Amino acid sequence: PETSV
Amino acid sequence: SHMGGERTVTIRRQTVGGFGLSIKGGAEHNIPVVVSKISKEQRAELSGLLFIGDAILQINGINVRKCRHEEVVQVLRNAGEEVTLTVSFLKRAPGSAYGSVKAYTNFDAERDALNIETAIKTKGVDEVTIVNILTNRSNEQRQDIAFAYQRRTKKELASALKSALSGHLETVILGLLKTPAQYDASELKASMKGLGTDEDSLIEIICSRTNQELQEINRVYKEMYKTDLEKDIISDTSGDFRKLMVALAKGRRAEDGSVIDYELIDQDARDLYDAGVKRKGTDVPKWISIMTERSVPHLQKVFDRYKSYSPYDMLESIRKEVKGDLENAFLNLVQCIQNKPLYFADRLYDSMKGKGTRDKVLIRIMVSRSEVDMLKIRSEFKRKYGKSLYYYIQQDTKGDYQKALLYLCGGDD
Ligand SMILES: [Ca+2]
Ligand SMILES: [Ca+2]
Ligand SMILES: [Ca+2]
Ligand SMILES: [Ca+2]
Repeated sequence: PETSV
Repeated sequence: SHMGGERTVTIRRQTVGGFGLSIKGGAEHNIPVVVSKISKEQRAELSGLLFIGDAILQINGINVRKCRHEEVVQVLRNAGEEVTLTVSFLKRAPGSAYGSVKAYTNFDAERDALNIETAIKTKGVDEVTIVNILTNRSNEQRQDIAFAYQRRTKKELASALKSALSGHLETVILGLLKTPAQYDASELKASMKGLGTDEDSLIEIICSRTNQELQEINRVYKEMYKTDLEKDIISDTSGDFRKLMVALAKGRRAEDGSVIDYELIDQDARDLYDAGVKRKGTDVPKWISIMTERSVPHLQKVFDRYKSYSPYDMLESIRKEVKGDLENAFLNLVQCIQNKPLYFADRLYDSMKGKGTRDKVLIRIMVSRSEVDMLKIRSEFKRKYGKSLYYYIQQDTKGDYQKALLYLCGGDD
């Protein structure tokens, strides 16, 4: 997946 | 397949949102955690320090390489307002879209090593099996076969193949076994070893290699021969020919900028005109400085703008201005800038057009360019000369040596 900060 | 050098970068957390970086990957997918997106706020702050593609291997000294995706997220979550990142750029250095040698999909280095070993062991040597394998494997795959051979036989693959192969076939196979930098460096030392110089080969390599290629060339040349390439070039050349070669061999040419500097394209074109055709004699350093330092896409437009100031193009002007090794050097350099595949198609035709074959040039172009731009070399060899590069190799060579070259060619037309 892809987490964002 | 390439992992860059490690770098330490300190970032900061925004009030709205967080650090402004999106990440993806993890130990679940057997891939590292990589920054995917950088926000416009932290874009200007991290310009040149962190880029999309950097693999975050350490966070504040904590090794997050063998960690999962959400495990790395929670470390960035529970951090302070700043985080020091140890990053390494993941790139894809191997590969080219215009090479004729395709990667073998069912690749197994242990099986290919055994099949070659049994081909060497067969009485009379089964060169056909060795050629059909090594010519249909990428260079990265060949290095794996060499490691698997020495693992199974306790003997080096290149030394055993020299004892099994002879003639021009041996030269082709042994050349495919060296890495591009190894092969280019070995061909450079051959052009300078002895009391003479093969300027045709020294010019072909230095004028056509790019910055990235020349960087690794200079590295392995010092590793294999314990001498910098610039020293041996200085010892084997002189005059302005030495100046042009030493400068080109640095690999410090400008990267192609994001803008088309029209003012510099016209000024460079007029500078080349005033430095040669317009005046008596030639300002050789001015020609050297412009054609060596500017980028290739810039010089392509410069040479077209030069046709606006001079009634002769850069090639014709070079012939009328300079002679000898300097003229030949400049002529090869402009060809590489204008149309490098056409440059190689022309050299391939010259290696086979007359009596016999200049095998030194035919082999090197087929080995060094099989995984770079051979498809483009072929499309213009056919276009200019009317017949295929396959056709000329077919008419000029025979035996298993012909079969290997036709494999590196990759097809008819
Ligand atoms: Ca045989
Ligand atoms: Ca010499
Ligand atoms: Ca002149
Ligand atoms: Ca011939």
